[PDB]
Amino acid sequence: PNDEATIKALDNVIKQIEALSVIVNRSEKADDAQILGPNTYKQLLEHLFS
Amino acid sequence: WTGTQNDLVNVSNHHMAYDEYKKRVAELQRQGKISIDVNDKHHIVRVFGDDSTFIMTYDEPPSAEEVHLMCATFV
Amino acid sequence: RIMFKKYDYSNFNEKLVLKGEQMTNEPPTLLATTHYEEMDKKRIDALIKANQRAGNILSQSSIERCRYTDSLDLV
Amino acid sequence: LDRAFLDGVGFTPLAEKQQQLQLQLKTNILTANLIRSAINGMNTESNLEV
Repeated sequence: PNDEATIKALDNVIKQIEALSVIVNRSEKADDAQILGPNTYKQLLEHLFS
Repeated sequence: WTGTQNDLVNVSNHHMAYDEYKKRVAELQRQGKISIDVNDKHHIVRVFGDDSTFIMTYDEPPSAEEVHLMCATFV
Repeated sequence: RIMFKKYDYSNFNEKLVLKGEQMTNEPPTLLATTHYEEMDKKRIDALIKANQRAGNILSQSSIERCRYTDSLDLV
Repeated sequence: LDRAFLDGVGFTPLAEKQQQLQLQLKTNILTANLIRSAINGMNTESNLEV
């Protein structure tokens, strides 16, 4: 039973390490970076009067 | 010598087809389609009599429609 | 999906060892997605040709049921 | 007074301790390591009194 309960921990410690090369090497790794885009200021509300 | 002849002929025209498929792929790359950075490194051809197979490896895996475009170009 | 160790395509003597599984929803990107209609029409014509000489086996049932074969899963 | 006030006890069950001992003491099974054998026969029926 201890072996049956530790094989899951071993499976985690091996797959979550050596199989992450599969996802890591997949294209579009994390997100866009180093590249910026156009934008504009956002108007507020004033409601002036005289 | 039937098997030897069949595998010699099958492995011969495969090289001549790959030679011109490379040209067509290079043409598509200079225009906007398959895109750059999709270049194979090792290609292996395996022949068993009449039947044959072709395996090409890549560093960055092309997206789904890229595979269709290149397979259509090769065929 | 069934996961294997990296295989070196170059050495013919290379062997494969199994390593684990992973569940994935991505359909296989084979061909015939471009020519789906060209094959659907072809098979439906073959079936109706068989049925016309046959004993009128309600072609509507055949056309409705043949589309069930590709709605399966590998589980 | 201690008996009346100390109602429960807090401890970790044996299974986790055996798993940790197995992981820390990476040894092949079927080698008759008495350190692992001795602990395998323990229990905590009597922990409140102790």
